[PDB]
Amino acid sequence: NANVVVRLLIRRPECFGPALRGEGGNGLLAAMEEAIKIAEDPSRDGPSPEEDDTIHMGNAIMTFYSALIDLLGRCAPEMHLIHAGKGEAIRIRSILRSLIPLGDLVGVISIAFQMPTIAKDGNVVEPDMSAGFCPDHKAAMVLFLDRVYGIEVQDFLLHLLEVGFLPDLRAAASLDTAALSATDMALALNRYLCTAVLPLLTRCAPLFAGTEHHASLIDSLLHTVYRLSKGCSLTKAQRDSIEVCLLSICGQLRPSMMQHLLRRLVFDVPLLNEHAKMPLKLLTNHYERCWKYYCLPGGWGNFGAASEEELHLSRKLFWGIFDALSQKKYEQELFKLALPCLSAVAGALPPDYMESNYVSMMEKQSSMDSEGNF
Amino acid sequence: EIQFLRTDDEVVLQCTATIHKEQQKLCLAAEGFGNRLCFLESTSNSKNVPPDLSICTFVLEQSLSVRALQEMLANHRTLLYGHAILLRHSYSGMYLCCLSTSRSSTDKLAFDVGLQEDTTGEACWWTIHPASKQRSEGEKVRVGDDLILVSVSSERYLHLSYGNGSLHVDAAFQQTLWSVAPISSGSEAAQGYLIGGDVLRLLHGHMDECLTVPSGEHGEEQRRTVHYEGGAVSVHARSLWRLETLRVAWSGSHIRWGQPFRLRHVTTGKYLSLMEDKNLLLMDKEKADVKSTAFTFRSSKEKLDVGVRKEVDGMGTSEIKYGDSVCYIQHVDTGLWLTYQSVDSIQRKAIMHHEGHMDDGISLSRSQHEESRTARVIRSTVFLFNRFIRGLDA
Repeated sequence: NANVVVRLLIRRPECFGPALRGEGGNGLLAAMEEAIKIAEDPSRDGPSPEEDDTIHMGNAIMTFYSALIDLLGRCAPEMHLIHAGKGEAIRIRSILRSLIPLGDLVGVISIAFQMPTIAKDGNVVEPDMSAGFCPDHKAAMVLFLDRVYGIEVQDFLLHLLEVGFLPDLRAAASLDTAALSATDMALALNRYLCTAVLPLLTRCAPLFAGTEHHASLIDSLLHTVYRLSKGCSLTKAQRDSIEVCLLSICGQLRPSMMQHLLRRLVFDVPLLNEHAKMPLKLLTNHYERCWKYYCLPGGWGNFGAASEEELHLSRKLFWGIFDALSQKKYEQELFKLALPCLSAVAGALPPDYMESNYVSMMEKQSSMDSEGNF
Repeated sequence: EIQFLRTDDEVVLQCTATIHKEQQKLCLAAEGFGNRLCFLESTSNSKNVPPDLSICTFVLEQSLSVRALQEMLANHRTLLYGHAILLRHSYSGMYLCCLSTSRSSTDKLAFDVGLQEDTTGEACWWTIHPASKQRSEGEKVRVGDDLILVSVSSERYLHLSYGNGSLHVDAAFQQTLWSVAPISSGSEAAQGYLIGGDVLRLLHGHMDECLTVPSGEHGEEQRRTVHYEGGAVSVHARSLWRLETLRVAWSGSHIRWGQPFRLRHVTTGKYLSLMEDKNLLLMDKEKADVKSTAFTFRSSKEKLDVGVRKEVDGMGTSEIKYGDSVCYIQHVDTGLWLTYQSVDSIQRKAIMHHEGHMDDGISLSRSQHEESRTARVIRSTVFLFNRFIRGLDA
């Protein structure tokens, strides 16, 4: 049913919309950008003699193009057939790639959202989602991109992250405030990230191995994901997805730059709240994978050795976890799941470790901050 | 009995255009060396400008069913609608294909159509489909039909692009009707006889001088005159002439006595013509018309003209034979007979005198396919390098 639909659509090219008819077209990115201005203008968006009374034409065009791209991406053949080398599957994917450029998809993903904002009175003025650009539009873009073009280049992965993904996670982390959490835009952005953007990064976990020189972007991604995980309004399934993605990326991640998130970990874990499950699991798996980096003086030749700053942080982590766990009341899963974490930290820690006499001075006050932690 | 197109036949793909409310017939053309991309060659004004069908002829290698083509890719038959066909450029020897690269001629959903060296892959293969309900899938293809060609690789139609100011050929989702004209049939071609479109040498009655232009002394205007030389000129490429008929369809047919044709110098790409002063001088394609460039072969100098015999479709009957038949060139309109002026590397000038001399007969010899290929390559490369030198000098 997919090959037939693709063939009928290509035989009738007018079904692709004026942007993608080819003759005198402007491209999907230009069409969405023009739909932005159409949505901004009242006269072009509405009749002018909510939705039932006034169909928002900008959103209508946006949704039409998003639905077309989504349908084509779903029509894309399964990857197992391409691995088997099936000629029809290869031909169909080639046709879809010719139909839709990758640059247009990257641009549409790069298109930014308009954040909801608080007002003078203290009321959150909420932009009408049905009027403008919605996260599902980019969710369809991502589905097409990962089902047709494929995401298999490390450089392309980093480029896509920086241009389009990381800003959305940063926006979600900024909206994660309790007053602005209830906004429908926050809910839709959470759905978009947890369904399209983040599982894509989960499936792209192995590619993250060669990210040594782009330390800043991966550190920002890690920190934004952790901040999103420390969110009140996230559902149970969304929390499961974010936990799985973060633990998948951390495992493949280089051991070096993740101490920038360990520094927040040593401050958040000893609280032993319900939010601390994913953090301590991350500590467990990371320390079990990188035990010989810490204990053995040389470590892995490619990885290197500790800077003794990470050694001090792990000492603080270990002792804080031990004290909090000792004074903590007995909870079944908490002490079932903390045993591997504490044990792995102890094993990683060198027995001969000189504790540094240098205390840290003037730490990140955002880290000591807890009411928003900024 | 309507004859049917069959494999191993030479055909030209022609499409009709409607620029400013007139129908002009355009044939698909390509050039082997250099530009791989195909273009269009006009055949409507054949009386004013000669058509170059040597770069428009294609051969039907194999006609296969879609499933047979799929099985072969996984690993003389009459063409049927819906079959997969292979087209090879007769001149270049490379096959038609979808280049998978676009010139960005304002059509984002389009692919350029050109020639490809290798036959592997589905880019070279094309599927022929009926134009209207008069034909049907599985039916035999008639010599006179309109065909829409769908590339197997991209499911795109062989399309004539009106969008650009210049008419182009490309693989697009819009369909353009193509009509196939049979040029020649190899199996029905009698060996040793003259066929239309043959590169050949005019050996004069002494069997040791050829009709040729002056040597390449770098004088292009000096190259224009025509005369007789003997010796190595019979082995050089400066004495090669291609016999082009005045008809587009069935151009590769046995030439009969009295049939008009045009003689083109392969090296210089210029056509033999009779000026008003009775002196032969090579003209350019732009100003080579039927009035001056038409010539015929006569069995004897006897004055009883053959009148008018209507050209017959098919390969025809073989009359003029290579190396033994004696031919006399007569200009169609003036009626003059080609002869040697005998004014005195003989360099004996050739003029046309309606009385003529007694040993005016000329024998015919075939140039090798390698020789013709090399001569055309030399002409193309000379043109390109001269353009490059002019640009560098500017």
